[PDB]
Order: sequence, then structure tokens, then C-alpha cells
Amino acid sequence: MREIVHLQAGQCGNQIGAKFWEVISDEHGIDPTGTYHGDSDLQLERINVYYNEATGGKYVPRAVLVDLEPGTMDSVRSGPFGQIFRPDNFVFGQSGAGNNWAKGHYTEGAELVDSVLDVVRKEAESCDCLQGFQLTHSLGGGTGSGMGTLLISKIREEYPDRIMNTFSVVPSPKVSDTVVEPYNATLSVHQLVENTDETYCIDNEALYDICFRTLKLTTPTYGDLNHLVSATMSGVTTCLRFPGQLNADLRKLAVNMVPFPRLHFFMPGFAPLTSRGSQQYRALTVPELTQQMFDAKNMMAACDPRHGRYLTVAAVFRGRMSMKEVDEQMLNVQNKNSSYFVEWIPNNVKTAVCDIPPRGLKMSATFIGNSTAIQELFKRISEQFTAMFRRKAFLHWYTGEGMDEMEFTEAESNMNDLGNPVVTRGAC
Amino acid sequence: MREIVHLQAGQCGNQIGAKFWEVISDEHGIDPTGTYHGDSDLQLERINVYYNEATGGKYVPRAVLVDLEPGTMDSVRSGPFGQIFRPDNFVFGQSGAGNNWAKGHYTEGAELVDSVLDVVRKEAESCDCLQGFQLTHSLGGGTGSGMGTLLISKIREEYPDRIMNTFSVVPSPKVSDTVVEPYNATLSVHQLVENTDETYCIDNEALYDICFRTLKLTTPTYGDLNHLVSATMSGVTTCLRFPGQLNADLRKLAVNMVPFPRLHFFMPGFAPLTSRGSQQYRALTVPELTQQMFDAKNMMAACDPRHGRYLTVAAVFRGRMSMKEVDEQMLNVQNKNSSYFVEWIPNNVKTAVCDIPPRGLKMSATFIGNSTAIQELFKRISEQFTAMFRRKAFLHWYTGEGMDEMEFTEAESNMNDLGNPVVTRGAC
Amino acid sequence: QNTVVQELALANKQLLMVRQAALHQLFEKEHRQYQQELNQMGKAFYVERL
Amino acid sequence: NEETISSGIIERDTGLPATGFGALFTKHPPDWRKMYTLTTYAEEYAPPYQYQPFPC
Amino acid sequence: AKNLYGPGVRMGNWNEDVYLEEERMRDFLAKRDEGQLLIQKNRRLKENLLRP
Amino acid sequence: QRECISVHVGQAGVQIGNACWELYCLEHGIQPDGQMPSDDDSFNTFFSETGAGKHVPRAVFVDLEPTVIDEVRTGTYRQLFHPEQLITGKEDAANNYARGHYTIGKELIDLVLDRIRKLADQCTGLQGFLIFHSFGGGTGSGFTSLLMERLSVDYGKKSKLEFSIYPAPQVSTAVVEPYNSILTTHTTLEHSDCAFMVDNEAIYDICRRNLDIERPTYTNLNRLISQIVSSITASLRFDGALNVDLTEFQTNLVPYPRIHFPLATYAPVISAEKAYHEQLSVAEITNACFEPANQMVKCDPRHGKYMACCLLYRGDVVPKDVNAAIAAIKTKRSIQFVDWCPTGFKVGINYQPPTVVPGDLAKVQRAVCMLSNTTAIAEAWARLDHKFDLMYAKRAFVHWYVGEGMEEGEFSEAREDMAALEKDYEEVGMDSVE
Amino acid sequence: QRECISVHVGQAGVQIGNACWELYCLEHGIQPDGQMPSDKTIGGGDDSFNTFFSETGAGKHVPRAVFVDLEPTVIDEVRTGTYRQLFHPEQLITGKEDAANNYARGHYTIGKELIDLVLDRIRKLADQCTGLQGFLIFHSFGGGTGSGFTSLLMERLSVDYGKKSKLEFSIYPAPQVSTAVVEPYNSILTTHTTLEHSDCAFMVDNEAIYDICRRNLDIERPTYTNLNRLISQIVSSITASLRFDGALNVDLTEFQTNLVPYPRIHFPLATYAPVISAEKAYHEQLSVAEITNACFEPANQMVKCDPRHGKYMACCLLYRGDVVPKDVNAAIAAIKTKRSIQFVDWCPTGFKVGINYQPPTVVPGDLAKVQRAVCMLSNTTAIAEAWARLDHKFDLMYAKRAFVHWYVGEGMEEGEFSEAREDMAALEKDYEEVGMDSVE
Ligand SMILES: Nc1nc2c(ncn2[C@@H]2O[C@H](COP(=O)(O)OP(=O)(O)OP(=O)(O)O)[C@@H](O)[C@H]2O)c(=O)[nH]1
Ligand SMILES: Nc1nc2c(ncn2[C@@H]2O[C@H](COP(=O)(O)OP(=O)(O)OP(=O)(O)O)[C@@H](O)[C@H]2O)c(=O)[nH]1
Ligand SMILES: Nc1nc2c(ncn2[C@@H]2O[C@H](COP(=O)(O)OP(=O)(O)O)[C@@H](O)[C@H]2O)c(=O)[nH]1
Ligand SMILES: Nc1nc2c(ncn2[C@@H]2O[C@H](COP(=O)(O)OP(=O)(O)O)[C@@H](O)[C@H]2O)c(=O)[nH]1
Repeated sequence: MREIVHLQAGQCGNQIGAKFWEVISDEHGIDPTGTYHGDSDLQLERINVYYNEATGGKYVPRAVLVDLEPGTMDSVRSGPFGQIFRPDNFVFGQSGAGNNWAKGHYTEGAELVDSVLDVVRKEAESCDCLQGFQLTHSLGGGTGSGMGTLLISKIREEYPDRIMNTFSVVPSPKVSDTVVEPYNATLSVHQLVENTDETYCIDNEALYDICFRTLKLTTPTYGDLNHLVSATMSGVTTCLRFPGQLNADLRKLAVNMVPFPRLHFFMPGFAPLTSRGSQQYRALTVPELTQQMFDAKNMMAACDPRHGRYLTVAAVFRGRMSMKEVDEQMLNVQNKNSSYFVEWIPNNVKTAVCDIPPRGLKMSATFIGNSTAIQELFKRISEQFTAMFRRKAFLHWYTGEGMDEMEFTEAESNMNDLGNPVVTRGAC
Repeated sequence: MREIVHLQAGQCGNQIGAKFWEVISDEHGIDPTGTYHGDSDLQLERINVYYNEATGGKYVPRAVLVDLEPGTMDSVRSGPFGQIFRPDNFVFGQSGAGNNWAKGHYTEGAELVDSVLDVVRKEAESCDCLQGFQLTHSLGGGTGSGMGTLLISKIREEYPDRIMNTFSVVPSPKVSDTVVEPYNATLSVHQLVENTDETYCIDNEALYDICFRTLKLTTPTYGDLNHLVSATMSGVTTCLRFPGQLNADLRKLAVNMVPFPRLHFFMPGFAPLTSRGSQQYRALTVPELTQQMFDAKNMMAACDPRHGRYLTVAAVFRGRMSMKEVDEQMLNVQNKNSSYFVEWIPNNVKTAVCDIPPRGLKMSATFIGNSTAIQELFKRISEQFTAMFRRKAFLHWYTGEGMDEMEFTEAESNMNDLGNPVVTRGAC
Repeated sequence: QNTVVQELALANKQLLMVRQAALHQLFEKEHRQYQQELNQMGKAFYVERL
Repeated sequence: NEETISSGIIERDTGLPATGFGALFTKHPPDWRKMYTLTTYAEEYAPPYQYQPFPC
Repeated sequence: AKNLYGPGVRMGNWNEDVYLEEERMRDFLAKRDEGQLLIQKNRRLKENLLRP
Repeated sequence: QRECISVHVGQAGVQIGNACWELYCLEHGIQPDGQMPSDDDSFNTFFSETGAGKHVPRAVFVDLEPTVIDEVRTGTYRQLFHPEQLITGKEDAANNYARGHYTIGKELIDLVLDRIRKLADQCTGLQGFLIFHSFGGGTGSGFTSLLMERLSVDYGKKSKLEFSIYPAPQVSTAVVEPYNSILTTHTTLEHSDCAFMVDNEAIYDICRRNLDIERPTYTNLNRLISQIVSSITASLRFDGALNVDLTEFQTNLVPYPRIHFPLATYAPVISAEKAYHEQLSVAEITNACFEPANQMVKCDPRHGKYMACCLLYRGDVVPKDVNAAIAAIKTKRSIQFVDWCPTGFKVGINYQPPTVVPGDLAKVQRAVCMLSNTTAIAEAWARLDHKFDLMYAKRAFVHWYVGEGMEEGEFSEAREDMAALEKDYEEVGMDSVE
Repeated sequence: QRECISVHVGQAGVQIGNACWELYCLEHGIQPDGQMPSDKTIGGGDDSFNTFFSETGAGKHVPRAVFVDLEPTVIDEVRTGTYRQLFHPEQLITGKEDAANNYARGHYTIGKELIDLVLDRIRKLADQCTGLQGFLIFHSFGGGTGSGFTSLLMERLSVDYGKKSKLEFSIYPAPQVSTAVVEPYNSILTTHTTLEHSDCAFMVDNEAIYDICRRNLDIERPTYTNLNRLISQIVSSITASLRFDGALNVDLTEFQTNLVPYPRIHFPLATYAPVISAEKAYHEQLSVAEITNACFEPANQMVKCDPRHGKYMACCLLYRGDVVPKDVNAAIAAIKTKRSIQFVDWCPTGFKVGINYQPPTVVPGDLAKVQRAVCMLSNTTAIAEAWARLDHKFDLMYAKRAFVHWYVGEGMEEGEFSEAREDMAALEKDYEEVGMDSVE
């Protein structure tokens, strides 16, 4: 019996977590009052992966809602699946991050991380074999950028043998939602690289591409945009909660998904995605699932994988099916696109079959890919960082909180030492 | 999708287009206040052709209004369908018109064309696939001629891939409302030959001989006379606004209707027409519709078809009807009037039909005619121009306003060099 | 209350469609029996090119 | 309004069929939230020959 | 830019808009059938405690 | 297995295909929703199947302008058709080969080719393309010519049949229609495997005389064309005695490789309360196709030689009766063959009666589709040749074509190809003397 | 919970605040007497009104501002008008001697009789203030009160509240039009001492709003009420994301981090969209792209400075209403694509987005009822032209000792005049230093 604590900070993290708990409460059969109303015992069999049991049949999430500014976490409580969370894991403070990594990592964020650790540690012995932790946050911005990585670091040194998955909203090419995103996300990545085991870069413009020319929506809201993130983060952790053939866990995924300890930056994809007008006409089968999955069109990161070679690939399929279709489709796509796959790593796709589809769909698949194309993200953020660091701008706010120039220098050096190895594996 | 921008210049153009917007609002279902109140869902099928929207389903017409006298602007605003237009499109100017082509072209008329082109530019950039521009104006007089042809020139320079419809009222043989009508008509048609893609010459005397010989009214005013103009402007642009078998838009009409690029002056027509006493004794059917097109007492340009061979004849029907009827009827028209139809264009008739007829009518049809009969109108204007020009009369207020001697002869030479082809192709 | 108002809008539209279908059926049946009794009386409706 | 929803009768004779081609709407494709909750083991490791269920 | 067209207007992404409206009505009628929709949901207490 | 993909280009093709799928849904037993009412393999040939039981069509409704696709996707068949192949442009092609082939051809040729590929993915045997267009409007000429270039490049080993509207020799509904017809026929001569010409004059005369409809409209015209379609591609729909796929048409109809223009006619086109008064025998259905009044283009068959003709019998027809009818026909001295084709008939038998749509035609136990590649089609080509000669003698309507992407020499190339085709027709029609 | 204290200084500041709190009251549903008719509304639940209006056992929603003025009759207008019962009697601080449009009288001599009482009031409002987000300073660079009492106030608030946020909404001296002769003295000697003590200072002008009301609001004969009611719209777009909920929750501390790249350069330029006049707004689209382009059109800026004569260094957009982020993305991408918005080469990420789900509420007045709005604040180099021209005014006026005696005989030494001048020289030196592109 294996367990994941879902701890999340920031506005993006709290809203993505709210949509995730809505999605997993849907899939497991819990109505917003906290009671179990299901139809099959398969839902309740592994309910102790995300939902702690209380008296009266009340299932409370293993969530740690964290924020410095209690404006949007309070809206998470006011949300649809709001009266399900513990009041005691609503840790907060009376301040503002001000989208500052310095004022998330070296100030009142460090005053609040002790209470967050008390909550997370108190939850940690309500366990038998905890598998690990999930942090969903925004690298570009505050709160989850600095204090999220502070949580990552201190949790990593307090529990070192538990798998950490961070779903991180990276900055974006066309529009930036904060002008200090190049500072914030680079200083967050510098702490990410010697810490986290499975990162998943999620880009809002990649979400725009998926929601505009696959889903075909006119008014794509953040509800649906974080609902895709909820779908892929429910799809990665599926066999931990439902039976099947060739079950896969998160450490199972990591050892089959990372070549080297630093090269753990992925790019995900959830892809039985079909427009509402073409849903009745869709012909859901394994070959078209694999086509929609390996198309460079449905990716949640804003990097085209046709410019770089995949190192490793995982496909977590869900549904009652013959799985040689999955096997032959992996081999067929490997043979058809050989220039986009490395040759020093053979047979570099993991198949992970589960027996239960998502509630509403019929047969699904979640993609994980350690692509060389993630180098475009880091090169773009390197140009963004060095352009506004060469002139030493937007930086007195950083230095006044207790940090200096050398930490920017070390973060830049470590993030170019991210640039070197993925390039040399893309060029052998 | 496709759009048309409605420009109206001069007092005549303003009144004609205001009555046009009344007719189009009645046809589509927009009330005087602007809120859509129709009976069928298919009236809102193609509402973008003439109307842009606003907040709350309020449809504002895509019309640009200009004149030199800020009193016709107040007349249009205080009209019944007046508070529907955009108030920023009411591009007036505290100056004089003085029915002078020089004063509307080289001077204070051209001192407002920058703001007019700014409004037209924003209305054209707020589109996706613009089909073109229709301008309503008076050929004789100022403003509609003076600023009108300049507006045609600048719009043609900015957008060289759109159809220019120009609904212009030509000066009449029997009566004149301005003693410099030949001057303005020649200096306006000189620009209209090499600029606009299709004109619509609507003479007042032929417009009103309808009101005798078919309508049998006693005292019709201009509010009655511009309604036939509005009926034809509605009937031309009807297959791109309402569905029907064998559709036909403005540019398909232009390619089927303009053989040589200079020869694009048409005579209009609308022929489900009969008097109030003769309505109940009539046998409304496609053959009698075709005959009422081809009789020389219904058309709105004082040009006899028996004075010249027809080059092309377009007929855009509206109403539920059979196709063999209309095909055999226009073939029978071609065969019966064989000598008055050209031989070098076999099947010189373009046919089109549309489903819904105008309200209060069961079948209607608009008539477009390009013959050699326009040589009478152009030659009469040329004779009257050479009558007023050989004694240099009414010309010092062109020269003092800033116009020189030599391009008067250029305009007259272009008039005669447009009279030359429309008599050579009469005798092949 | 917001989703309740949305729900009243949807219920309005549903009863609109079912009422329109019933009214169309009733008007067609009324027209048929009016034509039948007029044919019994000796007259008939005028349809364009009937 | 809120007080008239029970008053508004919905089960009248439309003439259009209940479900099928014309209708006014469909009823099963709307929300088939219920999954295929039926594993491989349960599907094809079923009791092969039917047996009486059963100690002291 | 564009002209930002509304419902019923057939200019733009109207086919997916009308399929989405059909889906919304369709889910509302599913809620009608299984009787959990919000138009009653008190309406066994709302008037059964308000009976004179 | 034995499937075919239909591409419908232009408004003529779109509403002809509307009548076609109206016929097909009730022929194969599918409600216009797309769900079979249930209580076999036939459903495969034009309808793919998706999941729950719904039978989507193997068509691509492509039109450079809206409102014609919009009538379909807001009409009574809005749920049968998948919205992705209902491919619309934003600008009418406006009766121009240049505007249908060069300027707005590249904004939609990628989309239409991608959807042809997507429809051809879920198919085992590509028996052919059935392509519905006209020789009139700019879309129906230019875009189908571009589609011929691209589909000859991408699917060169497969059959492609065009079911084209020929311009009416008497009325017609355009002035540049001879331009567009001759240009698209020039550019699609080398790529069309077989072209079937149907004409509005002839369908008008058939509706007036045999269907006694004095005021027919285009839904009746496209319905009568749809009967030809469903009669010709029926032997790979149902089972019978002598089933013919499109490969027998692409083996038997064409003696000489550039002569691939047969004319196809129907029988029982009788008018619902009219044929209680004769037998509708096999002699009737064989003789009426060879009568010079049900010919679906305005060419006189006595002014020509029949080179090959395929009869496709449909319904309760015993093959003895067709053999007797062929023996009766081959003693006629007015139905004259060529001397190099002693056996000139290709018979096919299908065991199912034609299904009736609520409308004009009546359901009968016997029907045929007759495909004759007569040499009389040269007169039809020569009429439009004469029209183009008079229109081109003084450069009429040439600037709309040239200023949008034509070069001037394509008119001369089309004239040279048509003169060569006329020479080929008279050379294949001349009798052997050596 | 998340509440900020407004401070208003001078005639200009006090009737900034009168219209500002009219709009605040009709945004949160609060009656002019001090109560609310009924709760259960999005504006007045708890978390939106707690930002400005406090509570009281007898339903009284007491303000969180200070209305300080060195002279009476404006404070007396406030406590005589319709908002007499709302504002607390000590909440409106009045002096007994006008500042006489002298920075020396605003700062040095008559400031000491009132600064202790003002700090006592601000200490009280901060005592009943759980999470203090900052102080919103409303004043002018013109007359003596807003020139000098603010100059003392930023110093005292930096002494006692050093880590706190300070957002000035300053009436800058207009390029041409003016209301005084000693505005070149007062603006320079106020900015010199509040440059090191003000965290961020959005400067809104008067002639620019004059042109805005003349051109868009279609009113040829308007007053100060129509002038700064639009500034009340500005502040109601700035400090609203912490009041309501939305897609992006932008904080008061985020504005200073995203608009102030350097310690001394903290001078953004404000503008607003929908400014249309309610018989013209319903014949236009008013889409997200159009209201985004309206802010960046070089006529809708609320300070008369041309962005073409300079380069942007930061921009924040506060979208408000039924605005969608995926039209926000398209509009910002479109405004980044074209050339005349020329950003500097040391911030390709130069945009902040803050989205609120509350549509703007119309006051009974001249602005239209709209469901979309955006307030755009741009820190740009184009303000250096106005600063250099103000320095030209100061040098022409100081070269022969005009009005020096009033300042020096009041308590101020002469050397402060030379010290502020070289402070402005250093300010324009920093402005021209941050201008050119990087070449190293
Ligand atoms: N059966 C049938 N034939 C049609 C229909 N519409 C047009 N035709 C024939 O097609 C010819 C001209 O129409 P099209 O060639 O289809 O025009 P198009 O393909 O839409 O191209 P554009 O005119 O540019 O839009 C006419 O001469 C008709 O004979 C139709 O709706 N049904
Ligand atoms: N909306 C609005 N703006 C104002 C108003 N009064 C002044 N302003 C602006 O404020 C500037 C001067 O006001 P103040 O600085 O407050 O005048 P003061 O501080 O009271 O100075 P003195 O009374 O002369 O000692 C003018 O230049 C105006 O631009 C007002 O009443 N309403
Ligand atoms: N997918 C998704 N992303 C979001 C959502 N809300 C915010 N974001 C992203 O979060 C970033 C800013 O968040 P931030 O200001 O750091 O919130 P904070 O961590 O509380 O300070 C933006 O770039 C958004 O793209 C959401 O609901 N869904
Ligand atoms: N059909 C129609 N013609 C009009 C109307 N008003 C004026 N005209 C014609 O317009 C001509 C003169 O217009 P003009 O003087 O050029 O107007 P201006 O451009 O404002 O100076 C006259 O000969 C009239 O016949 C109208 O309401 N309807």
C-alpha cells in the first residue's frame, strides 16, 4: 500500500490542485460533502492513496494548501469541491510574496515553512508506506517559486527516499505574466535540479494550442486549462490506485524515464482529446491514441520535439484492451521516426497498462517524455535572464531581502550546466 | 465569411443610403433601436455582410457617412432608422460643399479625407475577408462627386483586391438640378473609368417613369424614389446574405458581368412591379418577371436597349421557383431579341436565384445590364460638356480653387475614349 | 444562485421546444380539419398555384 | 420562475417520437459517467462452470 | 482583429459553439432524468416546512 | 474492403452529393442521424463505422465558399456528417479557373489532402475516388483540377472517376463557363481515369417528358443524378450474379487510353402514376437507354458509333433476359458499332431492387445504368470549342483570368489539347481500311 | 485581512478621495450614511469590503483613509456634504492656516502642529489593521499642502514603517497648462526628498485627462469632478484584485516589484480603457484586443508624454470584468509584434497581467456601463522629456532668484534649492543611462 501527499503552494498551484481534487473526487466517487457515493468497489479498494479515512465515512484529501497571500486559497475553499479539505492543512500567513523569489525563500516564507513542515510531518505518520510527494506550482512568479522550492529542499533532506514529482508552470515564449519571471524561474530551476526526481513542464501557450486547435474552444478558461493538468497528473498515478496488467508506480516511472540524475526534466501529454462537435464521430482506438500522443501538437510544453531527440518515453495506458496494439504501435512509431529517437538507448518506450478508464472516457493514455527539445526552454530562459542581469535591473528588490550577486551567478551557471548535457546527448 | 463596407457621400448619397439601411434593417429584422427582432433564424444567417455588432446583440451598420454640410448629417441622425449608426462614423466638417468638384476634390473636400480614410481603415481592418466597398453618391454636383472620386482613388490604392460598387445617380436629359452637372459628371466618370470595378448608373427620369408607367402613383417624392434604389441595392447583394441554389456574390457578378475593364457601367432594375390597382389582376410568375426585366419601361437608367446591343445581362432572382422556367425564359429572351444581343459572347446572360424573397413579396428579382446603350448617357454628357467648355463658362471657380486647364481636356478625352469602345463593340 | 439562474434558463428553453412542437402539431391538425369541413361546405382554401 | 417549474408540464404529446431520429433530444449519450469498471481478471477469469456457492 | 461574433451568428467558431450549447442542454436534461438537478433540490423541505 | 471515397467540389457537387447521401442512407438502412435502426457488410462501402453504432460517410464536402456546406451542416443531415471534412473557405471562387486553382487553392488544398489521407487511413482496399463537380463555376473547375494534380501525385495507383456536370449547350448559367470547362478538361484529361458527363438540358427534357415534371428544380435533377450513382456503384454494395467493381470499369470501358468519356443513362425514369400501363420488361429497360431521348447529354447517338457499353442491371432480372435483349439490340441498324469491337457489351447483374426516396421517382423491380463511350461526344466538345473560339477571338473576359495567375498560353494549350482530342475521336471512329 | 490605508493630502488629494470613496461605497453597496441595506452580494460579503471599509457593532462601515489638509473649507465641504455621517470626525484632519502654495510652509514651519496628530491617526488605523498591504498616497506636485506635508509624511512613515509599501498617485505639473508659478519650485523640491522614500509613484496629469474628456467622453465644458472621477476609476482598477477574485490575483506589493527596476526610477505612467461616454460605447466592439490597443494608442495616456519619444521599461495590465486570458494573450502578442511599441533590450519579459472577475460599476455620471476594462501602467523613459522641461522651468525661474525670499525666510536654507536641482540632474542622468541598448 503506497501513498502520495499532494502539497501545493501559490495561486497557480492552489487552482491546479483544486481542479485536481475535483477530477480525482470524480474518478473515485466522492461528492463535495466528503462522503463516498460510488458504484463499484474498485474505487474504494485503493481509496487510501489520496484520501484519508475519518469517522462517519468522511474522506479528507491528503492535500497541503499553502499560500503567503490568503486570497485565492480562500477561493479554493469557496470552490465547488471546497467543503472536503481539512481546516488544519490550510496553512497561510499575513504577507505577500510580491512575485519575488527572495521574498519567498529568505523572508517570511521561511517563517511559514516551519508550520508547513509541521502539517506535512503530522500527515506523514498517518501512513504505512508513503511513496512520496507532489508539488504543483508556478516557476514564474512568487510564493510557489521560492517557498515551493524551499519546501522541496527541506522535505528532500527530511525524507530522502521518497519520490518527488513537481508539476511546474514554466515561463512562456510569447507573453510573460510577470516581468521578473526570468529571475524567479531560473532561481527556482537552480533548486529544482539537485532535489526533484520527476519534473513536468506545463506551458500555458501549449495549453492554448491544445485548447484552440484540438479541443476547439472559443472561451478557454483556466478551469479547463488546469483541468488538462489535472487529467495528466491523475493519469501518471493510475496503477497506484487501480489494478491492471503491468502496473506502474512513480519510482517505476522515474527509473524508466531518467537517464541521469540531473536529466529529469520531462514534457507531458494527455491525449484522448477530441472536440465537442467531433466527439461522437471519434473512433477511439490504440493507433489513433498513439498518433494523437506522439504528434508534436498535443504537448503540454512549448517546445517542439521535432528539433530534438527523445531520450526516454513512457505511455501510461488505461482501459480494457489487447495490449499488443500498444506494443506494435510503440515499435511502429519507433521505426517510423528514428531520427527523433536516440540510438544509444534502445527500446526506449515504457508501456504501463491499467484496467480502469477515466470516469467518462473509454480508453486513455498519458505521455511522459524526456526530450532534448527541453533545451529550447532553458536557452530562452537563459537569454531572458542574462539580458536583464547584464544591466543589473529589477534586482535591488532581490538584494534587499538578503541575497547577493553570486547566487544569481551560481543559478545561471547551474542552469547552463543543464544546457550542456542534454545538448551533448542530442549530439551524441 | 464576407463583408461589405457602405460608404455614403453627399446629400443624395446620405438620403439614399439611409433609406437603404431602413430597407436592409426591415429585411434582416433589426428594429430602429438596433436590437434584433426577427421571425426566422435564417435572417441572422449572414448578418455580418452589412452589420457589425456591439455589446448585447446591438447591430451597428458598417457605414461611413461623409459630407461637407453638417445638416444632412443631422437629417440622417433624426431619421427613423437614425440612432443605429456609429456616432464616430458621422464624419462631418464645418465647411461648404458648393456643388463644386474642385472644392470637393483639391481642397476642403480633401482636408477631411484623412479622417474618412482613418474610419474606413479601422472598419476594413476589423474584418477577416472583406469583399469590398459600396459608395452611394451623386454623379453631378459636389461632395459625392468631388470627395467621392478621391475616396474611390485612395481606397483603391490601399485595397487593390476588393470589389468597388458605386451606386451613382447620373444627370438626367430632361431636367438638371445643377448647372455644372456636365462638368462634375465628366470629371467624376474620368476617375470612375480607371478605379472602381462596377458602377450602377441610376438616372432620375428613368427612375421615375417607373412611377408612372408601372406604379401609377400621382405624387411620389424622393422618399418614394430612393426605395427602388434601395430595393436594387438589396437585390444585388442577396446571394451572399441569404442561401439559395446557384449562389452569386459581387465578384462573381463582376467577372461574369464586366467583359473589358473599362466597360463596367451598368443599368439596374427591379421587376416584380405593378400599380396598386393592378396588383390583384397580375399573374406573378417567372416568365412575367423576365418580361418585366426586359421591357424598356422598368429600368432606372435613361438608355434605350433598342438603341444598342447588350453585352452582358445579369439576373438575380429571389423567391422559391423552378430552374427550367428561368433557364428557358432567358434563353427565349436571347432568341427573341437576337439582334439586340451580341454574337461574340454566346450566352451573354448570367442567371442566379436565391431562396427567401423580400418580405411583402413572393418572388422578386434584380436586373443588371451592360449594353452599348450607355453611350447615349456618356455622349450627352460629352456634348453638354463641350457646349459649356468652348466658351470657358462656369470654370473660373475651378481655376481659382486650384484646378488647371489641361486635365479638363484629359477628362473630355477620356470621355470620348470611353465612347469609342462602346461604339466599336456595337459593330464588333 | 448563479448556476440556479442558468438552470432556469435551460428549463425555459426546454419547455419552449416541447411547447413549440405541440403547437405546431395542433396547428397542422386544425388546418387539416378546417380544409375538410370547408370541402364539405363547398369551398376551399387558396394555396399559391394549388 | 422558481415556483412554476412543477407547474410547467413537460410530458405532453409532441408527436415527434420519444427517442430515435427526430425526437427533441437524446437521453443516454448525455452523461454516461458510469465507467467500464470491469477488470481483465474479473472478465476472463470468471467461474468457468457454474457451481453451488458452498463450513461448520 | 475580428468582429467577435455572437450566438446564432454563423461567422466564426459557431459550429463548436452550437455543439457546446447542445451539450449543455443535453447534460441539463440528463440531470432532469436522474432528478439531482438544482431546480428542485430543496423543494421537499422548501415547501414541506412552509405549508400553512 | 470494397470501399470508395467521394470528394464533392463546388456547389453542384455538394448538392448532388446531398441527394446522393439522401438516397444512400435510406438504401442501406441508416436514419439521417447516422444510427442504423437495426432490428450487413454492405454498410462498409460508403459508410465507415464508429463505436456505438453510428455510420459516418466516406465523403469530403469541400467548397471554396460557405453557405452551401452550411445548408448541409444546419439541415436535416447535420448529425450524419463529420464536421472536419465539411471544409469551407471564406471567399467565393467567382467563376474563375485562376481563382479556383492558384490564389485560394493553397489555403485549402493542404486541409483537403489531409482529410483525404485521414479518411484513407481507416480503409483496407481503396477501390477508387468518386468526385462530384461541374465544368461551370470556379470552385468546381479549379479546385477539382488541383485535386487531380495532388491525388495523381499521392495516390497514382488508384482509380478515380469523375461524375461531372457538362455545360448546357442551349441555356447554361454563366458567361465564362466555356472558359472554365475547356480549361479544367485540358488540365484533367491526363489525370481522370474515367469522366461521366451529365447535362442539365437532358435532365430537364427527361423530367418534362418521362417524369412529366413541367417545372423541375435542382433537387430533382441531383436526385436523378444520384440514381445514376447508386446504380453504378451497387455491385460492390450488394451481391448478385455478375458483380463489377470499379476495376472492371477501368478495364472494359476504354479501348484507347485518352478516350475515357462514357455517357451514362437510366431506365424506369417513369413518373409514379404512369407505368401501370406497360410491363417495364427487360426489353423496355434495354431499349430505353439506347433510345435517343434518355441520353443524359445532348449528343445525337445516331451521329456516332458506340465503342463499348456496360449495362448494370439491378433488381429481379434473369440473365437470360439480358442476353435475349442484347440479341434484339445487336440487329438494329441504327445502333451502329465500330468494326474493331465485335463484343461490345459488359453485363452486370445485381439482386436487389432500387429503393425509393419520398419524391418523384417510383420504386420498380428492374433498373439499369448504361455506360456507352460513343463517338458522338465529339459534337458536344465541338460546341464548347466553337463557343471558346468566338469568346477568344477578341480576348473577352481574359483579364480576370490573366491578372490573377494565368499565363496567356494556357488558353492555347487547352485549344491544342481539345483539337487533339477531336482528332483522336475521329481517328478512333474511322473504320479500318488496312 | 488584506487591507490598505489611503492617505489624501491637500485640496487635490481630499477630492481625489471624495469621488474615490463615492465609487468605493457604490462598489461595495455601502449607503452614504454608513450602513449597508443587505448583505449576500458579491461586493459586500466580507473579504471585498474589509480592504477599505472597517466594521462596527451597529453596522457602521468606517473608512480606512486620512483626509488631511492644512487649511479648512475643503474638509468642511466633505463633512458638510452627503458623506458627513460616513467619515469619522477625526478621520478628516484640518489645519487653520493655508500652506500658501509654498513648499517651505508645507514642510518646515507649519507641519509640526499637525504631523503628530496625523501620525497618531495613522497609528490608530494601522493598529486596527491585520494585514497592512500599504499606503496609497494621493496628492499633487503643485500647491503647498500636497508638496510639503507629503514630503514630511513619507519621511515619517519611512522612519516608523520602513518595510511597508507606498504607492503615490501624483498630480504631476502639466506640460503647458499649470495653475501656479511656483509649481516648478514645489514639484522639484518635493520629488527630491520623496524620491528616496516613495516606493512607486504613478503620475497622472491634468491636460491629458482634459484631452481624454474632450476627445472620448464628448464633453466640451467639464469640471474637476469629471476630471478626477477617472482617477477614482484608476485606483479602483489598481486596488481591486485583492478585493475580489479573478484569474490572476495581482497584489499591491507586486506593482512595485514589476514596475520599478531601479531604486530611484519608480515613476510609472497611467492610462485607462473604456473612457467612452454611454451614447457611443454601444456602437463599438470593446473587445479585449481593442481595449488593449486603446491603452497603447499614443493619445489615451493620462499624462501628456509621448511614448514614441522613448522606450518602455515595464508595463502592467489590470484587466477587469468578463475578460478571457486567451484573448489577453492574443492582444499582448499583437502589441509586442509591431514596432512603435519599442521595448528596451534588457527586459523582453516586460508585461504583467492581473485579471479580476468583477465588472466595473458605473457611478451616476458620465462614464459608460461596460463589462470590460483595463488599466495600464508603463514605466518608460519618455518621462525624461517632462523632467528635463521641468528642470528648464526651474533653471529659468532660479537664475535670478524669483520667489526665493518666501521660501528662505520661512525656515528653509538656500542650499536646498541647489541640492534639489542636482538631484534632478542625477535623475535625468539615470534616465538617459537606462535608455540606450546594451553593447557589452
Ligand atoms: N444538380 C445541381 N447542379 C448544379 C447546382 N448548382 C450548380 N449546378 C451546375 O453547375 C453550374 C455552375 O455552378 P458550379 O459550377 O457548381 O459553381 P461552383 O462550383 O460552386 O463554383 P463558384 O461559382 O465559383 O462558386 C451550373 O451551370 C449548373 O448546371 C446544384 O445545386 N445542383
Ligand atoms: N479632481 C480634482 N483635481 C484637482 C482639484 N484641485 C486641484 N486639482 C489639481 O491639483 C493641483 C493643485 O492642487 P493642490 O496642490 O492640492 O493645492 P493646495 O495643495 O491646496 O495648495 P494651496 O491651497 O494653494 O496652498 C492643480 O494643479 C490641479 O491640477 C480638484 O479639486 N479636483
Ligand atoms: N494552468 C493554470 N495556470 C495558472 C492558473 N493560475 C495562474 N496560473 C499561472 O501562474 C502564473 C502566475 O502565478 P503567481 O503570480 O506566481 O501566483 P503565486 O504563486 O501565488 O504568486 C501565471 O503565469 C499563470 O500562467 C490556473 O488556474 N491554471
Ligand atoms: N434617388 C434619390 N436622388 C436624390 C435624392 N436626393 C437628391 N438626389 C439627387 O441628387 C442630385 C444632386 O445631389 P448633390 O447636389 O450632388 O448633393 P451634394 O453632393 O450634397 O451636393 C439631384 O439631381 C437629385 O436628383 C434622394 O433622396 N433620392
